[PDB]
Amino acid sequence: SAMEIVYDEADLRRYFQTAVLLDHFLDDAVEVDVDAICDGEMVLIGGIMEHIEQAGVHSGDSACSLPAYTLSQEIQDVMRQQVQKLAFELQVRGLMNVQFAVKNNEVYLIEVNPRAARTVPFVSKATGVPLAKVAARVMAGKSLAEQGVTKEVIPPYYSVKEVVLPFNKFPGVDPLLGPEMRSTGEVMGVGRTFAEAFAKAQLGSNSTMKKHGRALLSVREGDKERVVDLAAKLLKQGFELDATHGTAIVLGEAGINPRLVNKVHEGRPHIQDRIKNGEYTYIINTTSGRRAIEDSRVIRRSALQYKVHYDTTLNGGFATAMALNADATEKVISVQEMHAQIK
Amino acid sequence: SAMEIVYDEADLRRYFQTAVLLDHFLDDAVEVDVDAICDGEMVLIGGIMEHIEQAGVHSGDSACSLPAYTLSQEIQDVMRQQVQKLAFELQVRGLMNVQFAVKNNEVYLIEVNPRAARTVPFVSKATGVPLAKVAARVMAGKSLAEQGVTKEVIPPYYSVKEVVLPFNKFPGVDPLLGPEMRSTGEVMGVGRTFAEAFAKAQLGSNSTMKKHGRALLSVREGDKERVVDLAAKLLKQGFELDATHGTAIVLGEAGINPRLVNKVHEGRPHIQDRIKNGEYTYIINTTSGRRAIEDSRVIRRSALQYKVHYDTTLNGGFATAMALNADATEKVISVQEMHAQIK
Ligand SMILES: Nc1ncnc2c1ncn2[C@@H]1O[C@H](COP(=O)(O)OP(=O)(O)O)[C@@H](O)[C@H]1O
Ligand SMILES: Nc1ncnc2c1ncn2[C@@H]1O[C@H](COP(=O)(O)OP(=O)(O)O)[C@@H](O)[C@H]1O
Ligand SMILES: NCCC[C@H](N)C(=O)O
Ligand SMILES: NCCC[C@H](N)C(=O)O
Ligand SMILES: [Cl-]
Ligand SMILES: [Cl-]
Ligand SMILES: [Cl-]
Ligand SMILES: [K+]
Ligand SMILES: [K+]
Ligand SMILES: [K+]
Ligand SMILES: [K+]
Ligand SMILES: [Mn+2]
Ligand SMILES: [Mn+2]
Repeated sequence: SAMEIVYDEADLRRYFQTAVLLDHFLDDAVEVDVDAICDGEMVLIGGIMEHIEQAGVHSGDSACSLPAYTLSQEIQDVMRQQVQKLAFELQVRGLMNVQFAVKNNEVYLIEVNPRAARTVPFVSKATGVPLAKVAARVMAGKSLAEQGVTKEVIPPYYSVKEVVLPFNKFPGVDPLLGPEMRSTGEVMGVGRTFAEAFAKAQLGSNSTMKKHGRALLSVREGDKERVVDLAAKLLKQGFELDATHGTAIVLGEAGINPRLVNKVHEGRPHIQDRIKNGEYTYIINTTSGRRAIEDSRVIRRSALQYKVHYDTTLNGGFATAMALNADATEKVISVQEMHAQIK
Repeated sequence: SAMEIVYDEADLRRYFQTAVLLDHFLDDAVEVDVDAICDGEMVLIGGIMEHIEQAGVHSGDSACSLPAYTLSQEIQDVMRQQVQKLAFELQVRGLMNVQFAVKNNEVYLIEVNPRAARTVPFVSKATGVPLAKVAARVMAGKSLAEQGVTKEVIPPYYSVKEVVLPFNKFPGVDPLLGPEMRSTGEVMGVGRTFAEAFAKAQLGSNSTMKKHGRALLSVREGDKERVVDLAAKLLKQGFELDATHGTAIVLGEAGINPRLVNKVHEGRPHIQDRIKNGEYTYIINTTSGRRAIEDSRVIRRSALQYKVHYDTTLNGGFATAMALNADATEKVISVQEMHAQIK
C-alpha cells in the first residue's frame, strides 16, 4: 500500500516474512500500452503498442512495437473500444494512457494513467503526431476537431522501442526483468518489417548479440514447450546449441539434440565456465520462482559480465531470433521521410 | 573361507555388516583361460581363450574366443610358459586349467584347476583335439608322445563361446554379471573373423540384437572415455542414441549429441518408460559400486523383461558392435569341414 509475484501459499508467507494489494497474476499474457487524447467530445487514439516482453515485465522495461506485431485487429478494436469508454467515464481532458493485458483472446485492464505517459514521445515520433502539443491545445480549449486531428494514424513502417538498463553500473545486482522498472533510457528502431525495426532497436540499445556462434538455452517449465521452436530458428541461423538438463530433455523429445551442459553445482565444466571462456554468443534463460531465480542468478551476472547478449523472456528470445533475418545497417531513413510516407 | 568387490574402506565395512580372504581386484584386465595336458614329460597347450568380459566377470559367464582376439603373442607366450612351469611343479597328470589376468602388459595368475574344466569340450570342438580322450590316456599311462599329440593346435578359424543365463526364470533377480557364476549353458559361434564367430555365438545365445534402431547408453565413470567410440561405432551402423545425464555430458564433449533420457528419479519420460515402450533395440549399461548397482537395477530388469538386447560391459558392447558388421546366416560349415581345415 516494492512488488513481487508469489506462486503459492508457501511463497505467499515466505514473502510475508521479509515483507497490501493482491491481484491475480495473468500469466503468459501479452501486455499492451495505449496512448490517447480525449476532449470530452471524442477520443483520438495516439498509439497501440504491443510489448515484446509479457505482462509481469514492467512496461517501462519492455520492448515494444508500434503497430502491434502479433495482436488481432479484432482484439485491438476491443482495446480501442475500452479506452474510449474509460476516457469519457473518467472525464479525461488531454492525454491518457491505458495498459492492458491480453490473455486467451481476452482483454484485461491493468491500469489507467490519465496524464502524459513516458510512451508519448516514441508514439509522436513513430506517428508524426506531436501528441503532447495537441493534448496541450486540447487542455487549453482547442478540440481535436478544431485542431484537425481526429483520425488514428497507422504508420507504413514498424517502430520498435527498446530499453537500456543500468545493471552494469551495479554489478551486485541480478540483471533480471520484473514488475518493477529499472531502465534509464530507450532507443527506437524503424523498419519495413518488425524484424527489421527490432534489429535496429536491438542494435541501438548497445546489444552484443551476434549472427553466429553457440547459444545457451535454459528455460523454465512453462516455456519448455515453445523453446523448441526458438531452438529451431537458432539452428537454422547456424547456431550450435547447448542445453541444461531439463531443457535438453525437452528439445531432444522434439528431435533436437543440443550439447548438454552442467549447472554449476553439477560439474566441471559448467555454464559459468563456458560463459567465462566466451563459449557463447547468446543465452536464453527464463526462470520462474523466487528460488529458481536465486539459483540462476550466476547465469545472468556472468553473461552481463562477459558481454554475452542474453534474454530473460521467451518473447524476447523470439524477437532476437526474428531479427537475425534482418540487417540493421542495410537501410536508413530519416524522420522526415518517415513522416512523408504517412497518408 | 558368495564373492564381492569392495572399492573402499567404507565399502569394506559396509560389506562387513552384511557378511575371509582378501585379494586386490585387478581392474580393467583381460581374463584368459588356458586348458593344458601334462604327462609328466611334456605339457600340451590345448587352448588359450580370451574372455570378452574382463576379470571380475566369472569365466563361466564370460563369452570367449579361441584364438585370442586382442592379446599379443608375446604375452600369450608368457602365459604358455607359466602353464608349463605350473604343470610340472604341481605334478599334473592329465588335464589342467589355468586362469590368468592381464593388466598393463603383465600376467597375473588367478587360479589353477588341476582337472578337467568346463571349457574342455569347447576347446576340443574348436581344435579338433579330444582332450578328454587324450588326458584320459595319459592318466591311464599312455604318454603324449606315444599318442602323437604334442603340438598345440591353432585353428584357422575363430571359435567363439557365448553363454545363456537363467535370469528370465527369476525376474526378481538383477540380471547383472559379476564374480559368481550364474549361467546354465553355452553355445559356440564359428567364423572367418572374430566378428563373424561372435555374431554367430550371439545369435545362438538367443540374443534379440537388431542391426538397426535406437541405442541407450548409460555407463559408469571409468567407461566414460571409451564410450565415445562405442557411440560412434553405433552411429556409423545407423543407430540413434539416447543417453542419461553423465554419459550425455561426455558424449557432448566428444561431439556426440545423443538424445537425452531421464533417469527414473529425474522425471519423465525416463528409461523404464522408453524401454517399456519399445524405443530401444540395444542397451549398453555399465555400473561400478554396490550402491550404484542397486540403483540402476531398473534398467537391467526392464531390458530383460522387454526383450531388448543388453550388454553390461564395455568389452561386451564392443563385441556386439563388431558383430554388426557380420551376417551369422551367410555361411555355415560342418565340424568335419572345420576340422578338415586344420593342418
Ligand atoms: N495483474 C497483473 N498481471 C500481470 N502483470 C501485471 C499485473 N499487474 C501489474 N502487472 C505488471 O506489472 C507492471 C506494473 O503494474 P502497474 O499497475 O502498471 O504499475 P506502475 O504504477 O508502476 O506502472 C505492468 O507494466 C505489468 O507488466
Ligand atoms: N583378484 C582378482 N582380480 C580380478 N578378477 C578376479 C580376481 N580374483 C578373481 N577374479 C574374478 O572372479 C572369478 C572367480 O574367481 P576364481 O578363483 O576363478 O573363482 P572360482 O573358484 O569360482 O572359479 C574369475 O573368473 C574372475 O572374473
Ligand atoms: N527490454 C528488456 C531488455 C531485454 C534483456 N535482454 C533481457 O532479456 O533480460
Ligand atoms: N557374456 C555374458 C552375457 C552378456 C550379457 N549380454 C551382458 O552383457 O550382461
Ligand atoms: Cl508513464
Ligand atoms: Cl571348470
Ligand atoms: Cl523371481
Ligand atoms: K510487459
Ligand atoms: K500508476
Ligand atoms: K571374464
Ligand atoms: K576354482
Ligand atoms: Mn503501469
Ligand atoms: Mn575360476
